[PDB]
Parts: sequence; structure tokens; C-alpha cells
Amino acid sequence: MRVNITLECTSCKERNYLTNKNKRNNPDRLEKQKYCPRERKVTLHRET
Amino acid sequence: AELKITLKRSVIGRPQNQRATVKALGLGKVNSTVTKPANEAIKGMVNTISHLVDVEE
Amino acid sequence: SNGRDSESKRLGAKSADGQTVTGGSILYRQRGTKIYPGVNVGIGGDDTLFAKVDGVVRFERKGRDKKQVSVYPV
Amino acid sequence: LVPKRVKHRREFRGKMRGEAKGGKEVAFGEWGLQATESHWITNRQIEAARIAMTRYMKRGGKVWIKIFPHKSYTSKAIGVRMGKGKGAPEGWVSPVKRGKIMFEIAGVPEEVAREALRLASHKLPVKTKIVKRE
RNA sequence: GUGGUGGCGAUAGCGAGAAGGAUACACCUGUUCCCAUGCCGAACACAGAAGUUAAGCUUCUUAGCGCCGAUUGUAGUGAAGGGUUUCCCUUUGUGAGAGUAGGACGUCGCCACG
RNA sequence: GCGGUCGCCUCCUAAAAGGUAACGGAGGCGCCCAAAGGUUCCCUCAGAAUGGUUGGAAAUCAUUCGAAGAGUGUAAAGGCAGAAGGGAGCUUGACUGCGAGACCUACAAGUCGAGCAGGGACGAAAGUCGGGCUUAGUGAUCCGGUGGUUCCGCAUGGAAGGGCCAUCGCUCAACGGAUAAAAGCUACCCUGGGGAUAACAGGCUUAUCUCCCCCAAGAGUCCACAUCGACGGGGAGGUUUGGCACCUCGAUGUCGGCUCGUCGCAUCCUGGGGCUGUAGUCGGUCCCAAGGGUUGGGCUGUUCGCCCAUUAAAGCGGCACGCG
RNA sequence: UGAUGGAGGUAGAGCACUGUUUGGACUAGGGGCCCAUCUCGGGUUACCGAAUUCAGAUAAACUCCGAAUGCCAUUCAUUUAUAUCCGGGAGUCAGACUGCGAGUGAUAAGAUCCGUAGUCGAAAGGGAAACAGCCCAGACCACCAGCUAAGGUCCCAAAAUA
Ligand SMILES: [K+]
Ligand SMILES: [K+]
Ligand SMILES: [K+]
Ligand SMILES: [K+]
Ligand SMILES: [K+]
Ligand SMILES: [K+]
Ligand SMILES: [K+]
Ligand SMILES: [K+]
Ligand SMILES: [K+]
Ligand SMILES: [K+]
Ligand SMILES: [K+]
Ligand SMILES: [K+]
Ligand SMILES: [K+]
Ligand SMILES: [K+]
Ligand SMILES: [K+]
Ligand SMILES: [K+]
Ligand SMILES: [K+]
Ligand SMILES: [K+]
Ligand SMILES: [K+]
Ligand SMILES: [Mg+2]
Ligand SMILES: [Mg+2]
Ligand SMILES: [Mg+2]
Ligand SMILES: [Mg+2]
Ligand SMILES: [Mg+2]
Ligand SMILES: [Mg+2]
Ligand SMILES: [Mg+2]
Ligand SMILES: [Mg+2]
Ligand SMILES: [Mg+2]
Ligand SMILES: [Mg+2]
Ligand SMILES: [Mg+2]
Ligand SMILES: [Mg+2]
Ligand SMILES: [Mg+2]
Ligand SMILES: [Mg+2]
Ligand SMILES: [Mg+2]
Ligand SMILES: [Mg+2]
Ligand SMILES: [Mg+2]
Ligand SMILES: [Mg+2]
Ligand SMILES: [Mg+2]
Ligand SMILES: [Mg+2]
Ligand SMILES: [Mg+2]
Ligand SMILES: [Mg+2]
Ligand SMILES: [Mg+2]
Ligand SMILES: [Mg+2]
Ligand SMILES: [Mg+2]
Ligand SMILES: [Mg+2]
Ligand SMILES: [Zn+2]
Repeated sequence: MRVNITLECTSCKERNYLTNKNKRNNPDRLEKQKYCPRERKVTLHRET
Repeated sequence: AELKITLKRSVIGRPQNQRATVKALGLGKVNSTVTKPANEAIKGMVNTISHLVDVEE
Repeated sequence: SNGRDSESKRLGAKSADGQTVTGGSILYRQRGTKIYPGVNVGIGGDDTLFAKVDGVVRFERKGRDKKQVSVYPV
Repeated sequence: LVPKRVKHRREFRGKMRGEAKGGKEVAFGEWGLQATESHWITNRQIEAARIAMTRYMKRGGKVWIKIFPHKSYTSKAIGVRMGKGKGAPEGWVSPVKRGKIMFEIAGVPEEVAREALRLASHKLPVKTKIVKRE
């Protein structure tokens, strides 16, 4: 089962990126290092 | 040197390129004549519409 | 049952050899690399060949059995 | 005669112009039957010609059938209006263009060869002539 | 002459055979070293110079394979026409593929050591 | 009408730029991958031969040959062995703000894009990275949800409610989406139009149909051709079943029968003749021949057909399947 | 229009790949069949025969090749005189036939659907007897003038009984 997800910056809680993931292959909430335009620096973004 | 080209055939029922070639040479009505330099371009135009014109020196 | 088809993609060459083109002009649309990008020519994400700089377009042969596009500024 | 398989069930009728691309000369046999016109030839016609030729030869000698009915042709049943897709495959033909050597024969005296080829030609739909191996 | 490094469509190739290591390149000796094998110092990496042209390597011979390929002729075809007009033919221009004469066992550069 | 189809991608049709239709010939899509993305480094396949326990055609192993005959998530085409195929390490560029200039294009959209800035991944560096070998994997607006917001806030401060940015809710699949919401009968029917479009007849075509032929395997005790004539081939006719939709829908009356006929000959009788598997009487087949003739009933609306009884014969067809 | 440079895979051709395919050589293997079985160890059909090889074909969805044309472009050359852009006003969205290149059809249709050129549509005139679409040819008018195109010249009926 593949579904679209939103990645939110853990620092400013800004819903920054849109992506998708296969729930079966990645049961746990995805986490990436992505640029946060509000803070203008790379930060940890976690799926909500 | 020179070429006297005279239109001996009508342009009705002819391809657009042949009609345009006649126009470019500057011929109008049938039996209309013109004089042009004997360049390669002019000779090529004459060859393109050779079946419609008669050419003299 | 038949009767389906996809819109034509208007592939092929978009600039003649010896023509002057501005930077970023598309030189060739293709699926895969039917022609390779030469000097000052980039290849897009979908194998489209475009000019990186202003200049005259030239289609050459890359070796024995491959073609190539280059853009030469004046 | 029918191909064991075909890449495509249905195929264009095509166009027959000019001489045959190849096979215009007798290759294996001593005598050959050359078509002087272009026309489709059905597997039924090939078989009829083959039977006539072989039976007159008394099943002696050897016979080669150079042509093969690669192409398929379809048709529409009576009472069917135009459209609604192409018709179902009906028969098999070989497009034969003038100059093609349809049949060859060997191992038989010349009179027998000529007579057998004459019978086969009358079965076929094209005008033909007899040719000897060079 | 050898070793690096390139340009040019293999006419640079492949196959077969012959010669050489003076130098150089190589095989070649080991794993202590940085480094490594989804196991193996075979490879990669490192240290060294006991032996060999055996191999690679370079030079040479060869047209067997591959490659390049003229002319002539023909198919096709633009234009102008004709016919008994699915097709076929005529004039003029263009002109292949195939087949063949033949070419070709490379040439044009830079650098270091001789 | 029924069946099929409706949007997107690939090929052929497509006539060597591009584009190009048919209820033309073939297939796919409504996804998938947290690596199957990025980068650095490294590697080269499929099959075959030979040898080798289980092990057999074919499991794994070794040498040689082997230029791609493999693989490339997924259809096909194009491309890729300087890899885009395969393995490993580290990573998240599957980045944010954009974007000269192009392609495509009625619009709406769609496609490519160097390059600049910010902050990064990998790499020593060069440099590469704005997803994946490329081309499908998608849906306008309105309306609503969620988050952010130095925007507005109907006297003023708030509030309510809006705006802007982000993103979600479409088999709106009839896929440029009529409405949030919708199936049928009409022979009781009616109106506006069309021969733009069917049913009758005409026209074109002749696959089919009828008729006539070619070749001659066989049948005919022998003997292809008295007679019949396979497998095949070629024509004529425009009476059949059909195809097309060209005249007629501000009307061309549609079966059969009756009245009246007329015409074609591919001749049913009568007339002439050839061949005969023609002893004679009968015949069979073919040729010439259209002058005349070519029926009365039972059944059925019938044509047709069967039957009854006759006749020299009880012809086949055209004439708007002649003639309201 | 010529010159030059290009991109592309059609006609044709070809078998280098992929399908289809004929014959020959050989044979794995398969079928029968015997002996001998432990189906097992052989000897056979000129039985069917893969793969290889020799020869020979074939293709819209095959290509080692590959035109003629058409197309793109050139501060190019000759001739010619239109092209863009901005705005006002439209009509058109039933096309027909002929030639050529294809599809559908039956390699039928005055059929249907495209590409291409012409004519009709919106074009009178001459020829094809009559005959929108064919051939020649584009009517601003007057002439009881002349030369020709397609097509024609014995009479209807102009011109050769050349
Ligand atoms: K015949
Ligand atoms: K070593
Ligand atoms: K050596
Ligand atoms: K060589
Ligand atoms: K990786
Ligand atoms: K709709
Ligand atoms: K009723
Ligand atoms: K009628
Ligand atoms: K007929
Ligand atoms: K006949
Ligand atoms: K007899
Ligand atoms: K009517
Ligand atoms: K009658
Ligand atoms: K008689
Ligand atoms: K009569
Ligand atoms: K009655
Ligand atoms: K009446
Ligand atoms: K082809
Ligand atoms: K046309
Ligand atoms: Mg397409
Ligand atoms: Mg991409
Ligand atoms: Mg050649
Ligand atoms: Mg074209
Ligand atoms: Mg094209
Ligand atoms: Mg990949
Ligand atoms: Mg207030
Ligand atoms: Mg729609
Ligand atoms: Mg009632
Ligand atoms: Mg009414
Ligand atoms: Mg009508
Ligand atoms: Mg009528
Ligand atoms: Mg019509
Ligand atoms: Mg009236
Ligand atoms: Mg008669
Ligand atoms: Mg009674
Ligand atoms: Mg009637
Ligand atoms: Mg009446
Ligand atoms: Mg061809
Ligand atoms: Mg029509
Ligand atoms: Mg009109
Ligand atoms: Mg007229
Ligand atoms: Mg009129
Ligand atoms: Mg005028
Ligand atoms: Mg005169
Ligand atoms: Mg007279
Ligand atoms: Zn943040």
C-alpha cells in the first residue's frame, strides 16, 4: 500500500515537503534531512 | 548572356510551384515575353517550367 | 479491440545545420539518444538536445555509426 | 500449405509491381514454370497444380514448389455492412510477380516435364511459360 | 628503438605465423607496511629486484575473416507525357542495394628515455 | 437498434522533416521503488563446449569460445556494453526561490532548459545531483478539510469571517467535467426538419446467385471428352442473397390476384440438323430457330410448393419484383 | 530557382537481426520393430526429425543498406514582391470528382477514409455527340480582322478524299 505523505520540519513544525511511501515497506514514519525554506537550513523532517 | 523567355502554355491546372516560378520570372498573360540573364538560377527556373515556355538567346 | 493511439510527440530535429540559434534553444527531440550532444550542447531529462550557448548548429558523425550535434559561437 | 505460425493475424493486401525480387531462375530442377504476369496464388491453386504435375509424372522424379502462401487474406460474410473492423482470416495466398519460378521438376524426360508443367499452368490463374535450367 | 599520450569512420580491426627485451613495459618475489577479497595478496594496495621472453607487450610476414570500395548496368523515382490504365510504357533528370575491379595488416601529432 | 468505443502512452497505417483519418492492424496505463533515487569507486552479459556427488535437459563449480544473441520494475518504439546493465560505501538534489531561451500549441494546458542565489549529498579534485534509460501512471473551476501567514478585520479593540502560500477530498473513466440530486412506455400520439438518413422501386458494384466456358483426374467393361466430369482456372447476365446511400420523406402506394398485354432467348411444344454407349419405338447431348402456342382444378392471402386430371407443351425472365 | 550543409529510414533492394519458408547433407532426439531385457545393450525403416551447414525465397508492424522527392537553414546568388505584427468586419466547420500514394472493401462500387495536385464548388468559352469534377483555356467592353491551344480536316460541319 503506497500513499502520499507530508514531511514537516521538526524545528518550526512547517509542512514543507510532499512525497509518498509504501506503508508495508516503511511502516515507521519516514525521516529525512531536507532544506527548510522558513529557517533556510537543512533540518530533520518527519512524516506526520 | 541573355534569355528571351515566352509563355506558350497556360498556368491553369498547374502546380503552385510552377505558377510561382512563372510569376517570379515575371511572365503574365500567355504569349507574354521577358528577357533575363542566363544565370544558373534563371536556367533552373526555365528547366522547372520548360514545358510551359520557349527560350531564345 | 483496436482503435487506440497516443498523440504524436512532434519529435525530430528543431534546428537546421548551419542555423544560428540562441542559448537554450532545443536542437533535437528524441526517445533515447538517437543523436548525441556535442560541444556546447546539453541533453535534457527526456533526451532532448539543446544549445548551451549562442552559435551555429552543426550535425556531425561521432565515429563510424553515431551522430552528434555541436553549437559553435562566432 | 499454411504457415505454422504468423506474427500478425491480419495483414495488408499489398501491391504487386515490377518483376520478382528473386527466384526468377531455375535453381534445383531441370525445368521450371515461370509466371509471365503478377497475381495472387492461393494454397488451393498450388496444391491443384502440384497434384496435376506429380500425377502425370507418375510420382517419379522430383518436384519443388518455390512459392509459399505466406500472406493471409480476410473476407466479410454476406449480409454484413461495411465497417466494424477487419474481416476474419479466410485463406492464404502467395503474391507472385511476373518472372517468378513457381514450380521446378527434374528426373524426367523433356516431353514428360513439358506436359506436366502445362497441366499445372492450366490449374494456375497466371499465364506461364516453360524454362530450362541454365 | 622503446614507453607514455592523443587526432582521424577497422583502409586503425580479427585470425595465423616469426623476432626482442639493451633500456623501457612486463610478467616475476613477498604481505611488514597503508589498503583488500561479499572466501582467496587471483584482483586491488603496498615493498623488491631471483629468473624469463614463456605470456602480454612492440616489430615483422600474410588478404583467411572482418573493413573500405570505383566504373558499367539495372531497380526505384522528381518533372513532362501515353496506353488496352489493379498495371504498363515513352522522353528528360537523378540513381541505388546487390555484384564486382581494386584498396587495405594504418596514418597524422606531442613528450621521456635511446 | 444490439454489440463496441469515449481520457493517457507505444508501434504500423503515415507516402525517408513534422503533422495526417477510418466501428483500420496490434499492445499497454489509472502504478511501482525509501531503493529500483544521488554520488564515489568498482564490475560485464545470454548461451554453448568440456570436465565434474547428490544432480537428472536444466540447481551450484572450473577453463575456453562467445559484441550482445542478455539485462534495462512495468506495453511497444527508440537507446544503452565508454553503460542508462550489475555490485559495494556514504547519503536524501525524490532540494528552496527561480529561470535567459526554446519546443509544442486555438485556448486551457503540456515539454525541455543552460544559468543565478540559498543550503546541502557524494568525491581528493574535476565535477555530478531540481528523482528513476526515455516516452503513460492522470482531472479545470466551484465547494470543503488541514497547516502556515508581519495580509484584511464594516465606529474603535477584539471576534466572527475572509485573503495569500502549502496540501488533501474525483472510476467528475461519457475522463475540457450540464445539476448536490434523476429511470421507462406510447400502436391514442403530436410539432419542427431531412432523401444530410433507413424501408419499396430506380442507379453503381457483382462477392453471392443463374448461365456459359478452360484444363482433364476419374466414372463410363476397354475408351477423359456418347454421357457425367473432381481438384483448380476464366468469363457473361443483372432475374437471387448482398454492399453503397446517388433521385425521390412541402409523399415515387407497398405482396398476391384480375384486365391488358409487350419484349429477351439462356427454347417448354412444334420446325431443321450434328453426335451418340443412335438396331426399331423411345431417347440423351449439342447446334439453328422467338412464327405461333404454352390449362382446369383441391389447399393456402399467398409467390412458391404439393396434389388431382389433362396437354404437343403445361418454358425461363425483363417491362417501378409491368399494369391500384 | 540555383549553390551549399544538414535531419530522416520511405520506394527499391537485402538476409546482417526477428518472424514466415523450400530443397539437399548430417544427426541429436523421437517413433516403430526385433533379439535381450535389468528396457534394457544393440541393428533397422532411405518413418518423424531438433540444432548445425549448403543452396533458394519472403515481410505494413524485419533491416547489414538505402534513393528520387519533399523538409529545415544560409547577413549566399538571380528574379520577383510579397511576408510579419496591431486592430475593425466577416463567412466557413454537408464538399464532389479526376490523377497519383495507402488503408477499409472483394486489389467491387459514381463505395468509404486519409495524404497529395488539379478542376468544380464560386468559371463563362473550345473539344469529349449530349455530359459540374476529364483535355485546352480564365469572359472589363466593340469589330462582318489575324495567329494558335485541346481537338480536328469525306458529308451533316470550319478545315487534307494531303
Ligand atoms: K493459367
Ligand atoms: K604478486
Ligand atoms: K613475450
Ligand atoms: K587488415
Ligand atoms: K549506490
Ligand atoms: K459527457
Ligand atoms: K396498443
Ligand atoms: K416500385
Ligand atoms: K459478373
Ligand atoms: K462463355
Ligand atoms: K470412347
Ligand atoms: K419519401
Ligand atoms: K411476361
Ligand atoms: K437429336
Ligand atoms: K417462338
Ligand atoms: K385457389
Ligand atoms: K386503388
Ligand atoms: K518496410
Ligand atoms: K483525392
Ligand atoms: Mg505515436
Ligand atoms: Mg526524468
Ligand atoms: Mg553500392
Ligand atoms: Mg513525408
Ligand atoms: Mg513522418
Ligand atoms: Mg535502472
Ligand atoms: Mg471593527
Ligand atoms: Mg470529452
Ligand atoms: Mg391495441
Ligand atoms: Mg410531421
Ligand atoms: Mg442521398
Ligand atoms: Mg425513381
Ligand atoms: Mg458519402
Ligand atoms: Mg411536390
Ligand atoms: Mg440460341
Ligand atoms: Mg369445395
Ligand atoms: Mg409491381
Ligand atoms: Mg398507375
Ligand atoms: Mg518494399
Ligand atoms: Mg464518393
Ligand atoms: Mg455551397
Ligand atoms: Mg466550363
Ligand atoms: Mg450549375
Ligand atoms: Mg479576366
Ligand atoms: Mg491558322
Ligand atoms: Mg467542309
Ligand atoms: Zn524548519
